[PDB]
Amino acid sequence: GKIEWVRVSAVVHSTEDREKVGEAISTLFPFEFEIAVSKMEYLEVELTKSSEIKKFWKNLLELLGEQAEEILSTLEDRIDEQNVLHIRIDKQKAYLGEVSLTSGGDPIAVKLRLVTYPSKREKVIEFARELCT
Amino acid sequence: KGKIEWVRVSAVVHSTEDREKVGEAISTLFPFEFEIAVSKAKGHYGNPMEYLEVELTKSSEIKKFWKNLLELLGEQAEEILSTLEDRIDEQNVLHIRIDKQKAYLGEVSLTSGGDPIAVKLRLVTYPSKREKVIEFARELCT
Amino acid sequence: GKIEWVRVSAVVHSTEDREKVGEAISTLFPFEFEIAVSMEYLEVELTKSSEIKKFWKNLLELLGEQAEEILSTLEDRIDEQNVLHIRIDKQKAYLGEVSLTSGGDPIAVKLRLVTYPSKREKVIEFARELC
Amino acid sequence: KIEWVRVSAVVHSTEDREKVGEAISTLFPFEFEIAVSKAKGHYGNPMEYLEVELTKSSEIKKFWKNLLELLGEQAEEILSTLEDRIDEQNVLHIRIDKQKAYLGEVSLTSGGDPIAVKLRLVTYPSKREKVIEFARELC
Repeated sequence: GKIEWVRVSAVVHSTEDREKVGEAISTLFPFEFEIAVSKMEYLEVELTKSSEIKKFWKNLLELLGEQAEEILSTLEDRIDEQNVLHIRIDKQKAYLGEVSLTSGGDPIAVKLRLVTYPSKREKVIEFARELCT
Repeated sequence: KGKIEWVRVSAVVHSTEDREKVGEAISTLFPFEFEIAVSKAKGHYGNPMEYLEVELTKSSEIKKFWKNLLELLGEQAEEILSTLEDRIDEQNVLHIRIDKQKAYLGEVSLTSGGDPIAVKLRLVTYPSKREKVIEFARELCT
Repeated sequence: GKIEWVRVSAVVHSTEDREKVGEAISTLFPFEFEIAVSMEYLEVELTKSSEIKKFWKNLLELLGEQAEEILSTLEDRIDEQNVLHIRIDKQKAYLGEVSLTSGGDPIAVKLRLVTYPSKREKVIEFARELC
Repeated sequence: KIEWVRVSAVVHSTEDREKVGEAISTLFPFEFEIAVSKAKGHYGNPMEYLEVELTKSSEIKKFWKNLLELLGEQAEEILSTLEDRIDEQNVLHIRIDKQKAYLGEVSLTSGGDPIAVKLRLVTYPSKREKVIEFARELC
């Protein structure tokens, strides 16, 4: 299958500095991207060019390191009924340049749309196994 | 691509007005059963006002309702299309006001009049961009 | 100088309750009167000087301070056939208050003035009759 | 009381900043200053920002009264939506039609390029309904 798209987002609170929440986000990009600011506001990034998607991903696994193995263990609970694989990153650490997973409720959300032929949960789960490695 | 998070349909009832008569001009816009919240407050001047709002939050209704509205409105939907940029505010809400009177008589007509039936529709897209938004709204005019 | 007549008209849109419209018109009649039903219009006309006189009195009474505003603009309110115009808040009227309104849905109140002859000069003077 | 009043507007590459400023004039019954700057538009294009700030209740109150006056029966539309025009920073938003403003007329606008008119609403007991009701007061 393939990765239809990649969506990265985060939330900015009243006591939070937007530029800072965006700096935390730029930590997940090895190339230029664009952030969309909306209104408590949202910072939203998207990836459609397969090149960038493919390049973003390989880079994310590289920066995750050993944590890339913990995704695998959870692929089943991470992928939803719309075949979107969800990966929660630590906002604060990312700000500090570090890429790490988090179970917290205010993470930098990374979402990937998976497409298999056809979209069979057993296929998507496997495409992701191969993917996270 | 995107969705209409919600839909709000409202009108005002003046001292000389009949709630039931108005509630009817409201229903002209609906092809299915619906509720109607009723608030009260002092109008622009000091006159006691009555507010009537109908909000659709079930995708189901939203879409059937929007298909209908477009159905009824018909040939004016092209005007909605050429004037999109002046109907959608910076909060991504699409605004459509109908002639309250012609409505009472089951006729949907866009109006610039001072006392119409306001129809807002929140449109949401990813990313949330004026661009992605206007593109979506332009689609809604199926 | 006399008031030939006095007629008070109002309108009722599809969404309006014709009765509530009329209960707002009666706010200016200190006596019996009938409504001529012609959206639809509602009219009333006074021909007896008594009523025409009772109407004008009670009118300025209710307007109060506002009676001075009219007193300001006669040349304008007075039309060609020496007919004087007063439009008032239909909404406040229904509540029981007379207020001139620039609004676009008033309760029009006009009355023809008659001078001898109806010279636009002496007519305006008679119009300023206010006290 | 009303903390501050700020009237801003945007200028696109193909627009005349003089014309845009004139349209802002339509809103003032007294002399004012326009503070220029740079920005991005809804489509990400290089824009010029024009803002006017009022702090003196003198000018403030005079402004609001006039504004309300010019608006006329249109203020009924504001009141029926009062909640939305109010953000969590307690600012009252009244969005004015730029083009009509330029043609010297004051009207509301539902589009995405108005002449923004914001108001910092302050209630001694400072709450949601506190300001929301205070808004009504300005009628």
